[PDB]
Amino acid sequence: FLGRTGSSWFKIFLFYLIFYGCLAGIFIGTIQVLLLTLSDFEPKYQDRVAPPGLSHAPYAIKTEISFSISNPKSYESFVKSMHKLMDLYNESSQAGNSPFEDCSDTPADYIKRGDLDDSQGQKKACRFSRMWLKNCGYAEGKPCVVAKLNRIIGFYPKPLKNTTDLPEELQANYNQYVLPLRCAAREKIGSIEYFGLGGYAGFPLQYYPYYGKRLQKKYLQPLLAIQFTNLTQNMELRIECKVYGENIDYSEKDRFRGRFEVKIEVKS
Amino acid sequence: LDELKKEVSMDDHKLSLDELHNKYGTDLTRGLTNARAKEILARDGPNSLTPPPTTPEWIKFCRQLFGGFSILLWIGAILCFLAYGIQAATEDEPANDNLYLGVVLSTVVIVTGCFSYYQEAKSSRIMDSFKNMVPQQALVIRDGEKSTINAEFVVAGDLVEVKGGDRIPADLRIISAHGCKVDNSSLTGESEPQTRSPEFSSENPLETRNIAFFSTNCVEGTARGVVVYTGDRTVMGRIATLASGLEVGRTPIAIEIEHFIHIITGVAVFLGVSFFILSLILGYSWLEAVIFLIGIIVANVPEGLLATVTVCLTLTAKRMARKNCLVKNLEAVETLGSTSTICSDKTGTLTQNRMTVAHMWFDNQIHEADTTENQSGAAFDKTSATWSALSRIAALCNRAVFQAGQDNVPILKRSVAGDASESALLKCIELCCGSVQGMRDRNPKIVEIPFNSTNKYQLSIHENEKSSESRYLLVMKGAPERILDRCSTILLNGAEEPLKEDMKEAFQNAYLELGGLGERVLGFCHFALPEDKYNEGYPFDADEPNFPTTDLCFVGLMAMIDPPRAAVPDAVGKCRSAGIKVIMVTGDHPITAKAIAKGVGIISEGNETIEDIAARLNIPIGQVNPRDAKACVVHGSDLKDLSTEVLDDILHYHTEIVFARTSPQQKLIIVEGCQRQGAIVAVTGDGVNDSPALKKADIGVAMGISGSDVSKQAADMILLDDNFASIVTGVEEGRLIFDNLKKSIAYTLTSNIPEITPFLVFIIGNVPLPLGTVTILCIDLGTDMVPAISLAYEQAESDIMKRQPRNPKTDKLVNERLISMAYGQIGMIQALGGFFSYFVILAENGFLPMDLIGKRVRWDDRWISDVEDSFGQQWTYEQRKIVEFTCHTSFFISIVVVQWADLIICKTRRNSIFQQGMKNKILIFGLFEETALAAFLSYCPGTDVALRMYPLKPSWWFCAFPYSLIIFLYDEMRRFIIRRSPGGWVEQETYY
Amino acid sequence: EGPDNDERFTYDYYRLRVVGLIVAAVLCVIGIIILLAGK
Ligand SMILES: *[C@@H]1O[C@H](CO)[C@@H](O[C@@H]2O[C@H](CO)[C@@H](O)[C@H](O)[C@H]2NC(C)=O)[C@H](O)[C@H]1NC(C)=O
Ligand SMILES: CC(C)CCC[C@@H](C)[C@H]1CC[C@H]2[C@@H]3CC=C4C[C@@H](O)CC[C@]4(C)[C@H]3CC[C@]12C
Ligand SMILES: *[C@@H]1O[C@H](CO)[C@@H](O)[C@H](O)[C@H]1NC(C)=O
Ligand SMILES: [K+]
Ligand SMILES: [Mg+2]
Ligand SMILES: [Tl+]
Ligand SMILES: [Tl+]
Repeated sequence: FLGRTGSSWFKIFLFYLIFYGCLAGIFIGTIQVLLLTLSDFEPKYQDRVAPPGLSHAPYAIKTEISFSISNPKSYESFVKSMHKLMDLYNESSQAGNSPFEDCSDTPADYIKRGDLDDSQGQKKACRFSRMWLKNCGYAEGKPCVVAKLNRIIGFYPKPLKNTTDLPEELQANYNQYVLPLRCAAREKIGSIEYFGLGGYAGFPLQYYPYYGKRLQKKYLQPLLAIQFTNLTQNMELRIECKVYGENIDYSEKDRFRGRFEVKIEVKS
Repeated sequence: LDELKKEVSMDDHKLSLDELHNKYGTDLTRGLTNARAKEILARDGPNSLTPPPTTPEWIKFCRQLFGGFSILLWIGAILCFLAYGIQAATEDEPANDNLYLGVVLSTVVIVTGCFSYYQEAKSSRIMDSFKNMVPQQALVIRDGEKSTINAEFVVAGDLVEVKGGDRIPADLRIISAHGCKVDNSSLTGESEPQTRSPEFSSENPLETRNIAFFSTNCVEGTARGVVVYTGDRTVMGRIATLASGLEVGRTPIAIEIEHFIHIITGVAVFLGVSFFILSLILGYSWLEAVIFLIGIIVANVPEGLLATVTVCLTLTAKRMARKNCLVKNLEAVETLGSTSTICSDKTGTLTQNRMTVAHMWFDNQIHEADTTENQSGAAFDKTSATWSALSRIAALCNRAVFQAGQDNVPILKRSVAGDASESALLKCIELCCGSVQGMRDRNPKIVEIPFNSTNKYQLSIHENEKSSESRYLLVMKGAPERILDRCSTILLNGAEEPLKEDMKEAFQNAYLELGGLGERVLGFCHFALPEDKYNEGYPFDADEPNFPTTDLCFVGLMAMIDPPRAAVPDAVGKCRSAGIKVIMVTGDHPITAKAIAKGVGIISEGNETIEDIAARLNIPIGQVNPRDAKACVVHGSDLKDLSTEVLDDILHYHTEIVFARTSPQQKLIIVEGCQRQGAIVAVTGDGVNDSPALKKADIGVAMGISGSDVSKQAADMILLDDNFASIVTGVEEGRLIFDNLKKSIAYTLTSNIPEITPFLVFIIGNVPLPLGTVTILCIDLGTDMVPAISLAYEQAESDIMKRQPRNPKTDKLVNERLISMAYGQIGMIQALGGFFSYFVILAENGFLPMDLIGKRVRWDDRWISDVEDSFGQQWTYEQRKIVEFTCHTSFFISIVVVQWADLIICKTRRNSIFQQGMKNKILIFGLFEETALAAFLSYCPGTDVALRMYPLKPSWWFCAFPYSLIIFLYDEMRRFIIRRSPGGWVEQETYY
Repeated sequence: EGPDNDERFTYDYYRLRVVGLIVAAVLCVIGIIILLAGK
């Protein structure tokens, strides 16, 4: 033929069949032992998610949400993702004492449901009403963005203490139980309005620590609705929403490390 | 074009002096007119040689920039700029990826260009050396007056004059001469002075006395002649053009390189476009379809391989430089290993090029002297009183002297003023009797008759050094038979005795044997003149026989020859044991050529020519079956009337071939004949008459000390110490480097698979990219470099000089067996070890292997800063990318770790590491430096930006260890099978 | 620890780099030693 005879062509096939078969069987074996060394409830390493990311619902083309108020299908793209998220926070999804629980309607302290063990059933998560998100189809004019803190197993988000000076200096400082979120731009051509649990501009600490998908399915993380009823129009406004805390940090590279990058433009 | 120049020349030495003048419109006495000479100048053109048109270095450099790998790397470099252009227009990408990768790849092509350019070097100044043989000026007779003119202004027809010490300015017809002798070594390779006279003495113009040639010099006397040829039209000017004009051609090693380039280029374009369409079918945007292709290019092309080859060659050439063997062309480092036939000059190559005493006949006994340079033999006789009598004649009846200031150099190597035979005798006595000058001071010469054409003897009368005598001793030497007709007694073991027919017959026997050995034989005799008949003041007349020259006492015979170099016989046998055929090709006479052939082992004992059979059986040569003769001796005059097909039959039908009295073109023809049969041929030589053959040879080797400038220009290799044993070393080195290149190539190729497979699974699996493009270049250009080179220092696995020369048609540098092992077996194991570490990194950070399938879409999505892992955690864009790049880093390090084992297994093709050992210090160096480089690239701060290399956790380093070990075991088991059964299965499938 | 389990999300990449570079250097020196056993 090309290389060899039929007899040789066969033998080279019988070899590579057994050979690659063995190699596949060995590869799988090493994957088995790897998995055997891992927990079902907690990942081996967590230093790469460490400082929590802050992500929002409006799917930004490039950290930007520009549209026209005087146009219907101009914002119907951002309403798709906005709906996708809030559709999960339905009351019909949170039914019965299992696996949900009614928690303080005001920001409270942490809740420990034991260890990362299966020695108990599904760890009961705090309910969250999308109805706590006042004012927010969504904002056809002047968007109503929804913030979110990335989930990390066993992470206890710790707010800053009012020992020294603060950006939003001491205003509504629920020091003990709220992780604040203050959006900014100089360039003050807007109108910041925050909505959340208990009416505070933060995340209620009663939703922590997260026990993971395996030990807490259907779990709901707290949301923080933000509305920009800015009196300006037809210009790119670089708005940055920042979260503050002891366990919260940022990076010049990762522009989502505990903060937002939104470029709103109501070009109408 | 040069087929005309490969033919024997035609001449006009047969014409009379007068007749020759009519042909050139010339005067025998007055010479040409100033006007007629200038007319002929413009007519024929200058008496000069024009160098052939060369290829500029520009075109030579750029021709390498387009050879398979460079072509693919160019397509990659441009395709980078393509994707970059498409980006800069569509979505403003502030990145530098495609732009920089395009710059990097273009640089890789340029630098790789320098390496191949360095390897494909051609240092040739043939025509320049020939031009150096034309004198600046010549002496001509014009308008009846002699004047010096620019030799280029010399034309056919003018009257030229030459004298001892000057170069022949052009081909001349001798019309007048006085004691003129010439050095025709340019045409023959033999430096013994040849007389020139107006008389025609041979039909063959290269042998007649009435022609003098350009490229030769007058050694003594004076001559006048008419110019018959000028410039390019001279006999050796044509040889110049032939030699300078000959197409170089591709070396065996070069052909091998191009061959695997085709193979690897083939699989590259195959998988390249095979997966380019496979991606579009899967619905991949052309934006991405090209990005994958660039990666495929980089994965398939072994970027550092061609440069490795060059370095391995260079390092092998450095070792040979250290044995006095200079390599002018890097590729010639290997040709000697692939050589199946050596065509060797005799004089100054196989031989020392110096008349040396070989045997002596005295006391009715043949004695042998030591002919070797360094005198590696033993003594023959010292005791016999006869010896001292013969020794005295050899010293006394001798007019040769050592040049001043030689006392530093060895006797046999020092320059001597005199003819070759007298120098030989001088050096013979000086060696075994001490200072000859002393013997010539103790015995003052009073009268002598120098060797005469008519007398055929030379005699001398000396004052006997003996005090009790202080009388007159007569000594003489000459033609053995002439000396015999002048002897009455023979000095036997001390005492004289009558010359009976018995001893006279033993003389003839001794004389015939020595002459049969191709040796020049001389007779020696002396006579103690009677005291009473010769007073202390008796005057001797040299002009008229004033003393007896008959009834003298015969002392002995001495024989001499230009002997082989000490190492030559043994080197010839070694070449022949390695299955190399050795042919002699010489301008010298057949009797001498044949005798040295037997001396060095070109013709082995018992082997006969058709002429030998005929003489032994006493039958006509036509009655001899030529197939009964394995040896042959072909004279150039017969070679001339043979067609190439008939020359091919001679080459095919004889194992032991001697081509004697060959012209320079004839040497070229014999070389071409050998090549025509498909053989790789080496030429060894030292003369300008070797230049065409040396050029045409696959490899020409010139002698460094004895070699002429031309020969060393025509060669690929120079033996700087004239050590013929270096050929044996050269062939051995050549074979070793050929095997080691295979090892180094397999090693380099093996790591291509773990660079290809990640890109494929990236498409078919939709997982995050396991390894990057930049990461690949860190391997092929970084870590693999020193290890790959180090394989050039591997010792032989067996006695390589015991095997036959490779068949260049069947035995390739890269074959299917190499690809099967490198691509199908070892590289495949390396790929898995890479993937394993990849799955380990991701799974330990929260992305278990199961959830990875079909995630790249969301993984690469720059706007999704919340991808969910297996544990329910959310990752930003840059966070998961850090893990991904950490995966690139550990995959990279996995390659290094699996290349550890590969380096050790590529060490040997057959033998076990437990047999060959670990005595390669460069290889071990490679292991340490490779690992140092990898660690540095991972842990050095800032490398995460320039190369996207991230720090690895200690446990990460050990992921591929079990795969590295399986490689070592697998290959060790496999080679154990090879050795345990030379049959073929494992052998014919995987044995590189 | 409980709410004070910050060490769980921390890794000393600084020490690892220091050690990694020490090792790389020493492997580089060791290599020179073995190579220079004859040049
Ligand atoms: C989650 O809540 C949303 C609230 O808008 C539900 O949307 C309803 O969709 C139905 C049918 O398309 C409409 O008739 C209603 O007007 C919507 N709102 C309400 C309050 O009922 C959505 O269907 C819910 N999703 C799930 C899975 O239950
Ligand atoms: C990534 C995976 C799926 C690709 C696997 C490719 C396999 C099938 C390839 C890789 C190397 C290949 C072999 C390389 C060498 C030879 C020897 C030659 O004389 C005949 C073909 C043969 C035997 C090839 C057959 C196919 C082969 C085994
Ligand atoms: C939000 O909606 C409420 C009614 O639910 C209305 O009273 C109020 O004006 C709205 N706020 C703004 C800022 O438009
Ligand atoms: K050559
Ligand atoms: Mg010679
Ligand atoms: Tl490569
Ligand atoms: Tl490679």
